[PDB]
Amino acid sequence: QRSTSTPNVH
Amino acid sequence: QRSTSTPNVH
Amino acid sequence: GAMGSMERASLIQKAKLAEQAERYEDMAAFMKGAVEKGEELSCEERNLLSVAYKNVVGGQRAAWRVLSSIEQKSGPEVREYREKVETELQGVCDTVLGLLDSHLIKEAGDAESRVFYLKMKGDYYRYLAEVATGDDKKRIIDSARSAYQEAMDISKKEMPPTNPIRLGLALNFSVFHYEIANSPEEAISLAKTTFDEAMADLHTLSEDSYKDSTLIMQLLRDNLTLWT
Amino acid sequence: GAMGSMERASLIQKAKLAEQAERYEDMAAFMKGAVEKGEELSCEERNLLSVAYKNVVGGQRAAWRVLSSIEQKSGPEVREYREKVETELQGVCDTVLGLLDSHLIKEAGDAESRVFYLKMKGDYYRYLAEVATGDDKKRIIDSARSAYQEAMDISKKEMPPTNPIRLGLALNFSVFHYEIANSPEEAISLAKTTFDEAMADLHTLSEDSYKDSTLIMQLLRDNLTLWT
Ligand SMILES: *CC(=O)NCC1CCN(S(=O)(=O)c2ccc(C(F)(F)F)c(F)c2)CC1
Ligand SMILES: *CC(=O)NCC1CCN(S(=O)(=O)c2ccc(C(F)(F)F)c(F)c2)CC1
Ligand SMILES: [Cl-]
Ligand SMILES: [Cl-]
Ligand SMILES: [Cl-]
Ligand SMILES: [Cl-]
Ligand SMILES: [Mg+2]
Ligand SMILES: [Mg+2]
Ligand SMILES: [Mg+2]
Ligand SMILES: [Mg+2]
Ligand SMILES: [Mg+2]
Ligand SMILES: [Mg+2]
Repeated sequence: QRSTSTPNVH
Repeated sequence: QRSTSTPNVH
Repeated sequence: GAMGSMERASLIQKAKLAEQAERYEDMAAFMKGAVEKGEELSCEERNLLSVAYKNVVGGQRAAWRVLSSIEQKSGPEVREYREKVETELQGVCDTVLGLLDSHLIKEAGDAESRVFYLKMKGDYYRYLAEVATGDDKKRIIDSARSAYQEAMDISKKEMPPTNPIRLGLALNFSVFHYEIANSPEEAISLAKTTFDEAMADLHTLSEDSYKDSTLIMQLLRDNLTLWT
Repeated sequence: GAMGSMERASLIQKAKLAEQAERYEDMAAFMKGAVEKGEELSCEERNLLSVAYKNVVGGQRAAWRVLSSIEQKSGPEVREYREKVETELQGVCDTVLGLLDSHLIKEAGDAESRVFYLKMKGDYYRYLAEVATGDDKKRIIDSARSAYQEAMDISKKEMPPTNPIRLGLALNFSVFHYEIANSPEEAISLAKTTFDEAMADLHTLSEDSYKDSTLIMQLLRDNLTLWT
């Protein structure tokens, strides 16, 4: 699994 | 609901 | 064109990479290049071409319907932006129709192939009819009906009733009847006889395509339930 | 530019239509036009800009990783097509970084705004570092680290520890540490102190953004579980 970054949501 | 047409799958 | 210097096999191979990468504009550009080499397409290549342009035009249609609904529910900004998306969608449809007429639809070849290209002509005129209005409109509706009907005639003569091109064509022609031509009865009548004839000759399902066939049969049944 | 004749308010309004239509290239073009009018962006407008370019560059990154994996697991076609996608991704990152440097990052204004633009600079240098190799690479990694670190300093001075720009910045800086800089310890140390300090000062959650804050806190916790 890649690390999770800030998602592109409101 | 709109009518369903041929889907874009394999 | 931009693809003119690349070998046909490399264009096909890159279309498959683009499909895997979900770059469907690229995939459609690659398959346009491959068509323009002037050789006929195999079934696999036809599937690449179909998937690519349908993905591109499907996102345009979805965007158009979103803007069109905002426009109806109401400054010039929404109309202007809807018109921009509309113009791009018509450009993609004109490109597909140009390829079909310049290169793909020929007098001979696979009846399988002839039916598929005529169906694809009907589909992309139908996508133009979704956004058309004036003298453009009835002209466009008639080219769609004509191409579908010619495809119907060949398919009923040359293909079993479970064949997936025959089924998908009949499903799409019936959507044309219901959504474009305002013929609810024809749409119900075509979808019913298509489903019933597929079931009556269920034994003709092909080992390499039966899952496509049964999927279309279910979609015919879904439209009949929605339409009744 | 293509947007130069359109009023700023119409550009903002069309960016919102494009978001609703999921036309994220269009939305990014509209927000580039709006930035180039030379006025600062509000929080809502900054969100439009962020969402648009992240959507465009995210699909490019996903395509690049698909092609890059096919390339590694193995004709010139895969490398050629991967290089084409790479070039397009770098073009989008250069565009974002140009806007930030030409227009958005200024000495004054909202500390909120300054931190967000510096974080965005760090992100898009990090996206370049994902595909870089040579003299380009360590140069790019250092510009990313520098921008993040400057954003960190301001955020710790000027924003509470639950603020979502502060949190999202710290989350992204820790991804930089883990995935780009090969510093697993720093990534774990930053993510831990960020989560713990957010929880210790949980009372600072804002009424209009607490769902963003708690979402980032959970993502920090997810990375810590994956990294331990
Ligand atoms: C041999 C050959 O021509 N193959 C390629 C074409 C087959 C027919 N289709 S289609 O009629 O557009 C179509 C598409 C999808 C489906 C399915 F499986 F239901 F999703 C279908 F049945 C028929 C184009 C490619
Ligand atoms: C006031 C203001 O500047 N608003 C716009 C920006 C806020 C910060 N973000 S972000 O740091 O990229 C970000 C994005 C998504 C999320 C969330 F909610 F978790 F999904 C977040 F917390 C922070 C850009 C817009
Ligand atoms: Cl427009
Ligand atoms: Cl006949
Ligand atoms: Cl290429
Ligand atoms: Cl300091
Ligand atoms: Mg060739
Ligand atoms: Mg009114
Ligand atoms: Mg128009
Ligand atoms: Mg203006
Ligand atoms: Mg080998
Ligand atoms: Mg390169």
